[PDB]
This record gives sequence, structure tokens and C-alpha cells, in this order.
Amino acid sequence: NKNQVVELTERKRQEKQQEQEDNMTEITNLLHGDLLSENPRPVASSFGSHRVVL
Amino acid sequence: KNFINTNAADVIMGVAKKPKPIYVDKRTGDKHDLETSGLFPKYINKKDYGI
Amino acid sequence: TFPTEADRQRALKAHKEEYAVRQGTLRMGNYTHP
Amino acid sequence: MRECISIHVGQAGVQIGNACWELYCLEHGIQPDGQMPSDKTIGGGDDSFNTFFSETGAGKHVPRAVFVDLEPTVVDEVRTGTYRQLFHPEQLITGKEDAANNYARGHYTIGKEIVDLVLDRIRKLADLCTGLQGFLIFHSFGGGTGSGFASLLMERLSVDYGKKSKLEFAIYPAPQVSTAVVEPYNSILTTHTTLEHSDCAFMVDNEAIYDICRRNLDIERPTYTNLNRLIGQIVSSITASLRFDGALNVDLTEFQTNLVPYPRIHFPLATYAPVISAEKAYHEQLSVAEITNACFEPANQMVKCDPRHGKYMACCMLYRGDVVPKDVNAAIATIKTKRTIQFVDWCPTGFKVGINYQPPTVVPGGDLAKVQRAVCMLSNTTAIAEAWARLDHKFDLMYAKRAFVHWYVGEGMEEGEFSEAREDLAALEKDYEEVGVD
Amino acid sequence: MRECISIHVGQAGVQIGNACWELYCLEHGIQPDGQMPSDKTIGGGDDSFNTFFSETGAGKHVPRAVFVDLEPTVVDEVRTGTYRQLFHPEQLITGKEDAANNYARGHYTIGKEIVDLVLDRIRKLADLCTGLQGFLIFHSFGGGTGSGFASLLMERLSVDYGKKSKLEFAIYPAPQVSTAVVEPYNSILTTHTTLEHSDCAFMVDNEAIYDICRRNLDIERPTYTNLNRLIGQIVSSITASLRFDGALNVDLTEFQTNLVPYPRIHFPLATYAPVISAEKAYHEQLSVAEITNACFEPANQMVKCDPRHGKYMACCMLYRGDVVPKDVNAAIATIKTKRTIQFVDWCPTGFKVGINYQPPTVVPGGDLAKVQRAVCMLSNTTAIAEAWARLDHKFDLMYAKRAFVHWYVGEGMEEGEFSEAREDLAALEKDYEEVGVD
Amino acid sequence: QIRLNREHKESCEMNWSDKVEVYNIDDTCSRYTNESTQVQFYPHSSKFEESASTPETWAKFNHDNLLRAERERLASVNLRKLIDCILRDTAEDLRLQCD
Amino acid sequence: NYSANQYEKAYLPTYLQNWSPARPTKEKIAAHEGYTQIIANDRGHLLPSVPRSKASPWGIPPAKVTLTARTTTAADNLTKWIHKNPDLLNACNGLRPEISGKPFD
Amino acid sequence: RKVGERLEDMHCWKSELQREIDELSSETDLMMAQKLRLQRALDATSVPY
Amino acid sequence: MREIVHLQAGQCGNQIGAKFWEVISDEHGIDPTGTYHGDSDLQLERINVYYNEATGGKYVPRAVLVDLEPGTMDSVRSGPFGQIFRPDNFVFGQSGAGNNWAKGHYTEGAELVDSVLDVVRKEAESCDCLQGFQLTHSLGGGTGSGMGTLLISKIREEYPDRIMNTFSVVPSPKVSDTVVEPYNATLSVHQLVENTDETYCIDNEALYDICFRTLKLTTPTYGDLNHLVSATMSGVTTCLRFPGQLNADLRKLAVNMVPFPRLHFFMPGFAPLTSRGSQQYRALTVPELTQQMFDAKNMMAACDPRHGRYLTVAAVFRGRMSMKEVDEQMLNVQNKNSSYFVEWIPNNVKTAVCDIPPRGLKMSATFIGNSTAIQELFKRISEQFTAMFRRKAFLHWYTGEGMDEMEFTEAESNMNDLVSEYQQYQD
Ligand SMILES: Nc1nc2c(ncn2[C@@H]2O[C@H](COP(=O)(O)OP(=O)(O)OP(=O)(O)O)[C@@H](O)[C@H]2O)c(=O)[nH]1
Ligand SMILES: Nc1nc2c(ncn2[C@@H]2O[C@H](COP(=O)(O)OP(=O)(O)OP(=O)(O)O)[C@@H](O)[C@H]2O)c(=O)[nH]1
Ligand SMILES: Nc1nc2c(ncn2[C@@H]2O[C@H](COP(=O)(O)OP(=O)(O)OP(=O)(O)O)[C@@H](O)[C@H]2O)c(=O)[nH]1
Repeated sequence: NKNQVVELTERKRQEKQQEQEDNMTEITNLLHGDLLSENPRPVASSFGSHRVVL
Repeated sequence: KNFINTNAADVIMGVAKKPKPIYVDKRTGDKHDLETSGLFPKYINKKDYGI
Repeated sequence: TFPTEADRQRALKAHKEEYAVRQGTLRMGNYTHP
Repeated sequence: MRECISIHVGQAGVQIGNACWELYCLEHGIQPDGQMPSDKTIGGGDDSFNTFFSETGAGKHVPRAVFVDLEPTVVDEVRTGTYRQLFHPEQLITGKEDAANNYARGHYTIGKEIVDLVLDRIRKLADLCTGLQGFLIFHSFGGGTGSGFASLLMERLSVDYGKKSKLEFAIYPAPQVSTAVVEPYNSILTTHTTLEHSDCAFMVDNEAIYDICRRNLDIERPTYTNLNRLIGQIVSSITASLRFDGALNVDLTEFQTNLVPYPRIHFPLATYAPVISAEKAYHEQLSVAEITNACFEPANQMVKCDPRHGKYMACCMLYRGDVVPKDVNAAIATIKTKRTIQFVDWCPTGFKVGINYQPPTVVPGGDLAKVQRAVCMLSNTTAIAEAWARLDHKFDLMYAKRAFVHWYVGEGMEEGEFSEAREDLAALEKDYEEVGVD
Repeated sequence: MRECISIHVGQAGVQIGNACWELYCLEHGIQPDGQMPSDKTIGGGDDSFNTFFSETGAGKHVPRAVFVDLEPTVVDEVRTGTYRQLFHPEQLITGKEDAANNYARGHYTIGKEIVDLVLDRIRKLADLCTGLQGFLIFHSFGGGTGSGFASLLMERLSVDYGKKSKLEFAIYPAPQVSTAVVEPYNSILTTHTTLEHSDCAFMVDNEAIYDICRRNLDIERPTYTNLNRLIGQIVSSITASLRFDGALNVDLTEFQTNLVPYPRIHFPLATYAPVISAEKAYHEQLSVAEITNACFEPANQMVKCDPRHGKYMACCMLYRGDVVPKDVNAAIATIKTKRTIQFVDWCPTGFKVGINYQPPTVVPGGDLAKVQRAVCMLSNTTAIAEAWARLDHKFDLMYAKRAFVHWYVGEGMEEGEFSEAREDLAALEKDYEEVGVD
Repeated sequence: QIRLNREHKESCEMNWSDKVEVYNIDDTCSRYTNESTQVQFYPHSSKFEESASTPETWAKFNHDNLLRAERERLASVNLRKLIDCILRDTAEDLRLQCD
Repeated sequence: NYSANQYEKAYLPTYLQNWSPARPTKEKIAAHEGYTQIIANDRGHLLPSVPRSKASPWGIPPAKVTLTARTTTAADNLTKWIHKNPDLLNACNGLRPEISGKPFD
Repeated sequence: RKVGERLEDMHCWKSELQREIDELSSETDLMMAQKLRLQRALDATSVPY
Repeated sequence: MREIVHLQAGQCGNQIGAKFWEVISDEHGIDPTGTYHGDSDLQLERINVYYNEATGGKYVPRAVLVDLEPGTMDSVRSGPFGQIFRPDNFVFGQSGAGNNWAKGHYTEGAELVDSVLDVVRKEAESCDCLQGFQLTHSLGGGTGSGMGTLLISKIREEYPDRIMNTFSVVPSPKVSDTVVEPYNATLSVHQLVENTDETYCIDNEALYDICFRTLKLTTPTYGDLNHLVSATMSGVTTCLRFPGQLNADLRKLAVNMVPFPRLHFFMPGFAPLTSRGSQQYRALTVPELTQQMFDAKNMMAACDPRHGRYLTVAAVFRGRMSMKEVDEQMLNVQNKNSSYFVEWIPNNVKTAVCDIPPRGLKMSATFIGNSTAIQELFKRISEQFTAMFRRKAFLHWYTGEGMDEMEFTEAESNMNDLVSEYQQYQD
């Protein structure tokens, strides 16, 4: 029982470590989110440089 | 309008409607027509057979 | 459930007088408690 | 011989049956492939699995259960799961159209065309089986596809096959939680249709299942796997008599004959006492007395019924593990001496003991504790009528303002059927106090 | 001894006989060239081929069948196939003019000058034969060249030889599929000519042949190769009693004596029970009990008939492979007790059992299963009249408005033959009802 | 990285193989009974009692090898993601320049 | 379609797993006399004189229950709620259930 | 009894190392595919220069 | 299997589906060219609910685009995803609408309804069995209202057994630009309530505030607004395509929604809206999600139902959640505002949880609302119609087309009858 409980606690710690890294990776995506960053580069979906996407 | 009371009357005299006898075959077997399936229908029911 | 209608009428009056005191929505459960 | 068949209706009934069969393959040591190791247990299908699996000369343990569904969504990934090779492909009844929570839609629109197929599955299961004591029906009262489809099948299996038992298992509607408001529509429709046909209906409620776990299992964050783990343990415990012997063996036939007092009401309540965390099991001691106190402690029941608000008729205890007749008979004798426990004066004895040598096992990657002495508490009390009493005031308001009927009358019913169930219920409630009256 | 001759008429009959002969060489291991390996089986023509092939001192197995056709296309292309060296050139009776789907065009215009040549084939085959029990006529009711030409040959072989059996096999017209609208016209013409002469006619329908192909063989995209493989297996199974022995051996005479109740009607139905995909056969098991139910399962019949809509008169089961008397005699006893099985009370006994030890073999590059226990189910029931009843309410319409007759009367007929055939069918239906009435 | 992964594959494979044969022989031998055949008298010996290993140490070996493979697979996944990102950036820069 | 003799234990639903009784059977036949005339021509055609089964066969609320103790008025309907359905009282595997119970006072 | 215990103990490790080798092979195939993709990109690189 | 065929209407819709479809392709990992990159197994099999198969692993959209002006179609064709759309699906006319409702409903429609019905039935036979259809259009849109009202009517008798999902944007209450727009809207809704089964209500002014509230980016593009609504309509459709213990059918949802047949108008609700610092200042927890889910600012559809009461509510949760939190959160809100619901229905909450997170966030949700807040919407347009019909402004055009005032009489009357419907139920 104790050994099962001891390893049960370890799974808790690991999934804490697992759920933590999910947050920072989630934070990273929001940082690079194009909707958030609103780059003026992807607005030129037109073929000719003299013409823009309205 | 007591359209509340109408809805009662609407469904009170709503009678009912009918389904259609259709069957299926397989795992993802489709809705194969039972009605006049040509397989298990009531075909011999007309005053023309034999006589 | 009752064998005799006399016991049926005997039972109902016994619970009718004991209606309000008894717990449960139908007032058959037990008041109990100290 | 001694075997039975399991049925899983409603998209909720399939994930729970999955876990149950997942649980069942452990104690037999079943590999996911479908075969044992080079060890010799295969044959014509006769060993511990013969009651449950069908491992013929092909060597593949074929479970004796049919999973029925109306939506391809939840039934396909299980067909792509880990044990899908074990499952018979056309035993996993799928559909392409839903019942839309509508009893009648499943009961009329789609029920006709699929029941004939499953009836074929039933008969080709029936021919291969030998004694086939009864059926294991896994469903749900708020069955999105369970409600209508279970009703029609249990009608058809009752009318053609009436000489055996039919064991019913559904989640009881949550008293104060409702994920659907058409749920009362079909739930009462299911109940009134099932009262005159169902043999043994056993209910359960998820809220108290959750309430238990963060009480003593101490997990504030369980999962359906945890929920399915507990209920799968329940059905495992009751089938341990089939799986294992003991001082005495009992069967569902005894369960039916001895539990139900009188017709109509056939709705006992299950319970499992040694519910505790592994750590709390680790540095504490288990014996018959405290679990006998725990099993009858009012907060250990998954159904929201204050047992003191009602009175008991029957109580079945199924001790699985290392127990002796001495303490248990003394302990239950003390239970009879207790005053707060109020069986009806009608029954002198209402206790059906089950003894099984086998200590129940833990599941790898599981959450339960390691138990040596277990007990399952199937019991019936008069404290249950409040639930249907809760339903009627819920329903009586709704039907007076007749919400959602435009759908139901829209696809082919009338109001007479809805009328019948209410005096059907009014019969059940009025009967409940009459038998409750001594 | 124990031998027969096969005939393949109609451009439909030409591929099917080829595949049967293609099948037949496999179980004897015949090489496409025409000779066995250095192993010794040749002689004066006396071995397992002596009933099927004529492998004389020349050493070449010569199949005992004649392929008759009216269009050079298919007959010449098979003459450039793989086994064309085996076949007899002018046994492949070719034609330069078609019957134009017209029965009588095939029956009168060209059949006169060709039958005499075919008759020479018959007598030159007849003289060399020894036992010559009967003939294996492969045709089709909607015979574009089969209908007319098979009728005339059957007449001439009936009149000259009336002392032996004549076994007929035709694709029954598809009840809801009509690739020709003259197909009814000639079909009824074929029926009325054959009722007073034909010995045993066995039909089958392509639509249901496909229906299994994706049901249990699980092929949504099979081809005639699979279809001819299925029917080639069927005729192989019925000839296995000739090819090999078993617990008991049965001959075509016994079937004829035991199948036809009363004169005219000689039209039973064929069905083969162990029809399943290879992988489904892989992890499952076969025994007599389940295959008994499947062959009598109503959806397993290749004819669009509900046995519950009719009543049974004859049923023949031929078990090819490893079987024992104990289970089969018990298994059939189960069927006699079955309530759905509604035999006519005229026959307390309506079963003919054939046991053959030989496990049916697979064909290289085939799609069949791996069968050890096999049974082909030949049966006759009253549920067949709907097919002819389907034809007459079809036929009566067109005949009332006499469509396409300008061709038939144009090239030499009148309405009298059409007039005669209809009351014969009307006789058959009332006969079918009078036998149906007890 | 490919080379390293294949080497680790081979090592774990050979150990798996060994446990396979030992398990098979153990199962085959376990079927023995007192009255049946395959029953022979020999003299005793000392290789009967030769000492080379202990279960906990054996389990240590197995777990360590498991960890080796685990880490190498982690590194492979990381490298793959890095490669994909590099490709993305390269393509974008070339596009802008030509425009 | 008869029941056999003596060895009447080898043929039962015990192996059939039959949950609707197969067919009532018996072992008794009245001593039949009769030259057993033939009354057809070639086709099952009864000669018009002799009679047949004159086109008799040609081709849910019912459930097992005992009345036991459930209110008389409810029970009375149940009896009618069982019967009045020949589509389930006549043929085709039998279609016919049983019944029991006891009255009230 | 002791022999049976030892046997089941062995069977466990057999199972997990089976599965472990399996996913290793799968991941190796994945890096095969990605390496080939990089090779194709390098092939395409040349022309604009 | 069951599937859906989509209909693309209105010039606003021409943008709507464009953003909506590219989100799906990017969500499922298909390139703009059309060659899917096998990355997630689950999205591979359940792509046939919306897309059919083309050669070379190309997933053809089963949607139909319809308009009158070639330039917009040329633009959407020249977009990053115009290649995945089919030239077959590009049906249109060669006329200018004047964005007149009647012209798009009687004059220009007559010669195109034949053609467009052929395309849909061609697509309908291309598939086996549908749930139904959904339409992206506008009620205030001139050409979209004209076409859709025609198409919805025709498809009703065509398939009276399916789901007639409708997606329309409500114009800005403060300003409509189009001055005849209330005429266009009131006409359309008259048939719409007659024909539709489900309808979403969307307002730009609320979207404008949301940009001021959480986007905080001052100047967006209209497509950015479309990105939001496309995410919402994607989220509700995620339940169909993705696994998880939640039931997917809109009818399964619909049978949980509509108390009485005239309830077709429903309002959306969406998942974490976050600003610059709050992305790294948010502890993503089901409580704070649920708190944000029922925020008076988080709503975007029409207006604040703080004024009215809540008839039926349904929130679908996309991510790694469990029954317990949504249960207690439902209890918390139930105890939070017990009186704010209606005594006519208790337990008016309908819950579903999707276990498959979106690509970009883990724990998300979507809300669809049925409350008593729509009264403000059509009471505004009620006087709008009366004031303009008081002196029949801009009416000679419709009479020249062949329209008469009597058509307006029942349209407003039917509208008024529905207004009395909402209150006398609730009040
Ligand atoms: N026993 C059990 N019940 C569940 C589970 N998940 C949800 N439920 C409840 O059981 C009910 C199942 O009924 P339905 O929702 O109609 O499910 P269904 O009939 O199989 O098909 P759907 O309508 O598609 O959902 C739901 O309303 C839930 O409240 C589960 O995992 N196990
Ligand atoms: N048994 C069999 N039937 C076929 C095959 N191919 C087509 N059929 C069907 O069998 C029928 C053959 O009858 P007919 O068309 O009259 O053929 P025929 O009498 O030999 O001569 P034709 O008029 O030239 O075609 C066709 O109508 C087809 O529908 C085949 O390969 N084998
Ligand atoms: N495409 C697009 N439409 C918008 C935008 N903002 C508001 N809308 C409205 O969305 C409505 C629907 O478009 P359609 O139905 O195609 O328009 P229409 O029928 O040609 O008539 P109009 O309303 O005059 O354009 C239009 O009426 C616009 O008023 C926007 O930013 N882009």
C-alpha cells in the first residue's frame, strides 16, 4: 500500500510538471498569435505588389 | 391572444403522424427500403393471382 | 396490502391523527429524535 | 451452464461497459490481442471465461456482450481502441441517426429497423449459450439513445423470451441536476413502460459518486474513468459469485426471489462499503464491524435518500474475500439490535449473506485501495419515493405548460400516453405508502 | 459408371461453365497444358477425371461438357485463354448470328441448322459414355441466346432420351432489376415449354449473390470472377458426392426422387451456409449448430423470398468435410422443434442429408473462406410463387398493350403461344395455392 | 541521431529476445509431474549452484535501458520540431526578398 | 412431430435453450381403420367433395404476470389489456402467453 | 506455487518491452520521413540562385 | 454517415464563409493548396461530415457560393484559399441588385433559383444522408435576404426532414447605412420565422466594444471580427466532428433548447477573451472561465439580458475538463442567480464537454443563449418601420417592382404577434 501511495504521489508531481509546461507552451503561442500580434505583413495576399488586399 | 392556451389546443388536437417501414443491413448499413422491399413484402394480396 | 377493510379504515385514521407529526411529504416517515 | 449476457444501450452505456470489460480482462490475465500465453487454457470455450468470454478453438476470448448505439461518433474510436480486436465487429451495434434525447424517436422512428438486427444477434448468442441465466442491461433513464431504444428491445426480448431473468442498470436522474429538461419526459415514459416488464431495475446517481470520492478517496478531481471504475467494481463484485465460489454461492435467481417483496416495485439500491483511499487503507485496519457500520452509514449511499426518512424491507450483503462466519453473524446480530435501523415490522429477517474467498483486486493505473474483505449492499427502502415525488412536481408543472410537446406531437404521438404515465406514477406513489403502512 | 455431361447455353452460360471447369482442374491439380506431372494417374481415362475429364492414352484430360454459343466473341476469346488447349475446338459450339434476345429467333431461325451438329456432339459423347446419369444444363431465363436455344435442345434431348435425368440451372430473373424488357416475354416462354419436360430446374438470383458479398464476404467491389467462384463452388459441392465419398453417398436420382413432391413443379432453392470472410473466419469458430441456423436464416437465401410468407416442403443438406453423426442428428432435431420453421404437415420428414468427409479447398487468388465444415442447403417452399406473380402483373400490362409484338409476329409468331403460357402460369399459381392449402 | 536511435533499438531488442527464450523454456519445463516421463537421474554438481546475479540488480538493468531509450526518443522529437521551424523561417525570408 | 418413447430425456429444450415451448406432443393414436382413399388428382387438389383446412391459416401490453394483489379495477383492465389481440393470440410460433392470479375482498 | 509466481513476474517485463520496441520503431519511421522531406527541400533550393 | 452542406449568401457572407472555411482548413491542418498534411488522426476520419474527397488527398468543400457581383467573387477566388473552392460552386448573376430586397426576391431570383437548386441537389446527391443545412447571410443584407428567403422556402418542401440552420448578422442599431434596410429586414424575418428552425443573432456594435474591451487593439479589420464569429461557429461545430462524452446533433441540442416552436433566435457565447498582459496574467481555471463565460461584457449578440430573464442556456466546453467542475459551476451559477431564470422552467442549463482542445488553447468553451433580451431588438425596428411606413418613404421603387403595402401589414403583424409571444410567456 505504501509503495502504491508513494508512486501515486510521484504521478501527482509529474503531472504537476506536465501541466506546468503546458501553460508556458500555451503562453508562448499567445505571444506569437498573429491575431494578437497584428503583423502588417500578411495583408498582402494579392499577386501584384502595386495592388493590396482590401 | 392567449397563445399559451393556443399551444395546448395546438397539440391537444395535434393528432399524430406515421413512420415508414424501412430496414437496415450492416455495421454502417444504410436505410434499405422495407415497404415494398421485394424481399419480405406482402406481395400476394391481389385479386389477380391464380384466377 | 391490508387483509380486512376494517384494518384499512383502522390504519388510515391512525395515520391521519399521526399525519402532521410524522415526517416525509406523505407524512409517514418517523419524527423520532430525542 | 452459469453464464449471462450484457447489453449496453445509450451512448453513455457504452463507455461504462468498456471499463467493465476492461476490468474483467485483468483478473483473467487477458492480453489485449485475444489470446493467453503459451499456457494451456484454450479449448471449446470452457474455463473461467466460459461464463463471460467465448474463447473457442480459434483461441480468441470473445466477450458475451453487445454494445448498441445510434451515432457513429463514440462507437468508432472504441472500434479503434486497444481491445477492438477482442470485440466482435458486428456485435458493436452502431447507427447513423440519433434519437435526439427523444424516447419515441428511438422507440418508433429508428427502433423498428435495428431491433430485428440485434434480435438476430440475440438469437445467435442464444443458440451458442447453454444456461444463460439472464441479461445485463446497461442503460440510462435520461438515455439520449438509451431511453427509446432500450424500451423497445426490452419489450421484444420480454415477449419472445419470458422464462428467464432480465437485470437492468441505469443511472438515476440527478435530483437537483438536469442536463436536459426533456429528461423528465422520457424518464417517466421509461419508468411506466418498464414497470410491467422489467425484472430487476438497479439505479445509481453520479453526484454522490462524486460526493464520496472527495470525502474519503480524497480526489477532488476524479474522471469518468474513476466513475466507471467504481461502478465496474460494483458489477464485478456481484458477478464474483459466478466467477468464484465461497462458503456458499448465490445467484441472480436468488436475488430476484428474495429481494423484491411484491410486484411493481423492483428497485433496490446498491452500495459498496470499503470505499477509501490507498493511503487511508495503508495505515488503518479493516474488519467486519466498522465496514458493517460504514455500509449502513447514511452518507455512504449513492442515492439521495435519507434512510431514516424511510423504512427498510431487504438488505443483501456480499462479502468478497477472507471472512469467517463468526464475526459476521455476531456483527449482523448487533445490527438487528440497533434501534435507528428501521426495517419494516413486516420482515423479521431481510438479510442475504454472500461469502466469497477471493480478495478483490486493484486495477493497474487505478485509484481504489487494496481490499481484503469487501461487501456489496443491495437493499430496498421506502425512502426512495421522494425521488419520484421530486419528479412529479417537476413534471406536473411542466406538462401543464406542456413545453417541447410540439416536437413530440410533431413526430407522431398524442397526449393520452403522457396521461397514462402520471396515474401510473400516481399508482406507484400511492402504493408506496400503502406498503409503507404496516 | 458415375458420370454426366454439362451444357453451357446463352452468352451468360459461357463464363460460368468456364470457371466451374477452371475450379474443377484445381482439386485434381490439372495443369493448364493438359497433363499431370511425372506422377501416374493417366490410363484409358479412368480416375477421378473418368467422370469429369477424358484423359485417354493421349494423356490429355478432356472435360465432358459442350459450350454452345451464337456469337463468336466470347467463345473465341476463351479459345485463346489459358486452358483452351484442354478444350475441344468444336465442342465450343460457336455461332455467327444472334437470337437478338428473341426466344423464337433462337428457337426457329438458326437453331434448326445447328442442333443437328450439336446432336452429333451428343451422340458421339453418348456412345463413349458408360453410366451417363444425366446432364448439367447451364442457362438463363433471360437468355439472350440461352432462352430459345436451350428450349429447342432440351426438347430434342427429351424426345430421343427420356430415360435419364436432366439437371437445369438458370439465373432467375432479377425481381426488381430488368436488363431487358423482352426478358419477361422469353422467360415465360421458357417456363411454359419446360414445365412438361424438364426434370429438375434450380434457380438463383444475382442481386442476393451480391448481398452476401458485402454482408459477410465484405466486398463492396466484387466481380463475376467472385460470382462465378461462388456458383462454381456450389456445383462443385453438389458434385462432391460424385467426386468423393462420405458417411453416405447420394446420387442425382435420389435428389430427384426426394425433391419433387408432385409433377411439374421441380424448382427448389440453393443456399450454402459457411459464407464468411477470411479474417472473420480467422478469429471465430465453425460447427454444425451455428451453420445450421445460418443456412436456414431467411436472409441467407439467394432468392427474394420470406420463408415465413411461405411453408416448407423439401430441404436437403449436404455436409462436405469433417462432421460426426451425433451433433448433426441432434442439431436437425433442434430445427424440427423450431416454431418459425413451418413445414407442411404432409411431410413429417422433409430432409435429405449428405455427408462428405472432404474439406472444401480454397482456390489460389480466390476470395472464399477456409472451410472444414460445409453444407449446401437445397430446399423448396411455397414462398416462391411471388416471383412468377411478380412476372405476370409485369407481363399482363405489356401484353394488354402488346408492346414489341410487331417484332415477334413480324419474324414469325402469333399471340396463341403467348396466350397458352399465361393460363399455364395461372394454373401454376392456383396449384401453388392448392398445395399451400392443407 | 538516426545512428544512435538504431543502436539503442538493437540493444533493447536483444535483451527482449533473451527474456523471450527464458520465459518459453520455463513454461515448457513447468508442465512436469511426478508420474510422467522426462524423468531422469543425474549426479549433482556445482554449476547447479553457480552464482552470477540477483533480481533487484537485473531489474535495475532493465529500468536503466528503458530510461536510455526514453531520453533518446525525447531528443529526436525536439530535433524534429526545430527542423520544421527552421524550414518555415527560411521559406518566408526568401519570399519577402524576391517580392 | 410426435414425442418419442421411453428415452424422453435426450430431446428437450434443455439443450435447445428454447424460451417459447416448441410444440405440444403426445404418444397415443386411436386404432385407425380405412383404406385411406386418395382424394386428389396430381396436385394436392382436394376433390370438391372432401373438406380441408378451409383457408384457415393460408400463409407490448402482453406479458407474463400473476394478478396477485393489485387493485381489482387495474387488474380487470390488465386481463383485457392482455387479450383482444389475435395478431398475438393465434399462430406464427404460437404468440400466446399465460396468466394467473387471485381475486380480492 | 513459487514457480508460478516467478513466471508471471517475467511475463510482465516481456509485455512492456514488447510495446517499447514498437514505439521506437514507429518514431524511427517518422524521422525517416522528415529527413526525406528536408532532402526534397534541399533539392528544390538550387534554381533561384 | 451524416453530413452537412453549407450555403454562402450575402455580400457580408462572402467574407463570412471565407474566414470560416480557412479556419477549418488551418484547424484540420490542410495547406492552402489542398494537400492535407497528416498530423492528427482524429481529424482525418471525421472530415467527411463537411468535406468530400478529391484526387491527391484534396478535401473539397461542400459549400455553395452565390452572389451577383463578380468582383467580390474574384477577390475571394484570389484569396489564400480561393483554390480550394470550386468553380462549380460559383453560381451568380450578371446584374446589380440596387441591393433591393424585392429584386433579389422576385426579379433576379427567378432566373437563378433554377440553376442554384441544381447545384445543391448535385451536391445533395454527392452525399448520402445529411443532418441539414446552415446558411451564412445577413437579415439586413440586401442581396442575401432576397436570395436566402427564396432558397430557404424552396428547400423546405424539398427536404422537410432536415436541419435548416441559419446564420445572420443583425445590423447596427445606431446606424444602418442602408436606409431601406429595415424594409429589407422586416420582409425577410416574416418568411424567416415561417421557414427557419435555428437562427444566430450577431451585432457589430457589440463586436466593436469587444475590441475596446479585450482586443484593446484600437483598429481591427472586419475580417478580425469575422475571425471571432468563425471561431464561435467553429466551436459549436467542433462537438459534431470531435469525440468526447458530449452528444453532438444540433437536434439533440435543439430538443434541449426550444420551449415553443416560434423560438428560433439564439445568441452566442465564447471562450477566453484576453488582452496583452492578461495572457501571462491569467490562471486558466474552470471557475474563472465560467466566471468569464457569464460576463455581462462577454456577450456579443444583441444586448444585455440583465434587462430580461433567461429561458434556456447551453454552454459547450472544449478542452480537458470533467463533469465535476461544470456541475459545481452550474450549481454555483444556479445559486448565484436563482431568481434570474424563469420559474416556468428550472434546470434550464444544458451542458456538453468536448475533450479535444482547439489548436491555440487548451481549455475553451462555447455558449448559446435563449433569453428574453430580443425584445429590445425588434421593438427598435418596430417604430423604425412605423415611422417610415407612417409616410411610406422610398416606396415607389417597390411598387414599380410589383410590391404592395398589404404585404407589409401581415409582416409587421406577424412581427408584432411574435413580440407579444416573448413577453406573455415571460411576463
Ligand atoms: N452511465 C453513464 N451515464 C452518463 C455518462 N455520461 C453522461 N451520462 C448521462 O447519461 C445520459 C445518457 O443519455 P443520452 O445523452 O441520451 O446518451 P445516448 O442515448 O446514448 O445518446 P446521445 O443522445 O447522443 O447522448 C446523459 O444525459 C448523461 O446525463 C457516462 O459516462 N456513463
Ligand atoms: N451467368 C452470367 N450472366 C451474365 C454474365 N454477364 C451478364 N450476364 C447477365 O445474363 C444475361 C444473359 O442473357 P443474354 O443477354 O440473352 O445472353 P445470350 O442468350 O447468351 O446472348 P445475347 O442476346 O447475345 O446476349 C444478360 O442479360 C446479363 O444481364 C455472366 O458473365 N454470367
Ligand atoms: N462584406 C461585408 N459586409 C458588411 C460589412 N459590414 C456590414 N456589412 C453588412 O452585411 C450585409 C450583408 O451583405 P449582402 O446581403 O451580401 O448585401 P446586399 O444584399 O448586396 O445589400 P447591401 O446591404 O446594400 O450590401 C450588407 O448589407 C452590409 O450592410 C463588412 O464589413 N463587410
